[PDB]
Amino acid sequence: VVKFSYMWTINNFSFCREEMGEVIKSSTFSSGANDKLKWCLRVNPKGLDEESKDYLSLYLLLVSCPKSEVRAKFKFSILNAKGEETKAMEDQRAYRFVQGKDWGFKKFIRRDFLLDEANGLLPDDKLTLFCEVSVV
Amino acid sequence: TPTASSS
Repeated sequence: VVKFSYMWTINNFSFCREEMGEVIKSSTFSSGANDKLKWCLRVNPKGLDEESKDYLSLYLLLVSCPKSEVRAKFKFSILNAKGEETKAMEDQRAYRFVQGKDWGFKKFIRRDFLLDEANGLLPDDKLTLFCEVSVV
Repeated sequence: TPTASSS
């Protein structure tokens, strides 16, 4: 049982919204030991769905793994301008991951709530996502 | 936990 985290700062969230496509991937982060398994984050600005069109979708993708499957629990959260966690989403259940398989939330955060300056979620037009993974 | 999905 290994636990690690990864912070993803997306620059020019609104400024380069159209250059971001239907989906954009993040850099690959390891187990915190850099030995066997590699993950990355996959976010959908539009949600590519009718029910989640007003939402931003966030996923945890398993890039490479030595074994056949990997069971892991994940937790997504947004870091506000003062570094604090907000709008956290997670499932107490663990999920099976295979090379090229991903798990996440289609409706993770409302775009309206995200772009609202009152929530202080986009300082310097940067969206800072936080992910914590617990491999079993 | 109910709320989760994949691609």
